[PDB]
Amino acid sequence: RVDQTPRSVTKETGESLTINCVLRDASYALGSTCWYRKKSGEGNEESISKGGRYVETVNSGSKSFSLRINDLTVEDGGTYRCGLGVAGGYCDYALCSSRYAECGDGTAVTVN
Amino acid sequence: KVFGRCELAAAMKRHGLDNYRGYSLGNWVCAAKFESNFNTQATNRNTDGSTDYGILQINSRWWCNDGRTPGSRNLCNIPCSALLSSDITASVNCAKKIVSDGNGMNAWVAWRNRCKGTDVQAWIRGCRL
Ligand SMILES: [Cl-]
Repeated sequence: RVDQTPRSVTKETGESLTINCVLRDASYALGSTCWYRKKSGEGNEESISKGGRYVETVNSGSKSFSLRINDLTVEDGGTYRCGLGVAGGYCDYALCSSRYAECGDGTAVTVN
Repeated sequence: KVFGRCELAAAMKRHGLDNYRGYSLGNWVCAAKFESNFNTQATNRNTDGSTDYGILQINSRWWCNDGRTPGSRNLCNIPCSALLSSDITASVNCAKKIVSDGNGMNAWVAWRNRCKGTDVQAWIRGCRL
């Protein structure tokens, strides 16, 4: 199971957001990790490229993976989801409904 | 081919599955029992329009190309037909790729349902290995 927090959050423009995910109830090591965003009013979910303003922290011992998003604006409002990758780092939102990966329950972000 | 249990355990062992990614050989044989009933030709359509192929019921949306599944990614870089051979090599090598990332042997739901948390050594007992 992947526990994703917070479920919902409101931020001011210019703040940063950190989302935390932890893989629990698993006897296997944490593999590759994936992050997805669906912008408010958009309907297409998309993978996030890690790097630059998007900073991932992985801890193998605790099986924790977190994402920091720097310098928020209204354009960042929407829903964010973390999950497990497959095949050595392949990410696709449809993995979240598959038998091959698990995903967090999502973070609904509002930016003032 | 419909394999015998010990026949399959032997083939899986020579193919290097014992303790692969920490999963003892019994896991793999038990997985095949509940996924394909030991039938290399098992071919099961899913409601999303993908298909599961072969002894380990590997799905055409992600892992192989069957020519009929939109959103297909062919992550094992094989035709789905290779997964239906009486030779389990392509299935094993795909399963080894699968299991080395993601959710381990949870990739096989029948493993979760019938194998995880059992005495999997039962599946190789009585076999000359
Ligand atoms: Cl935060």
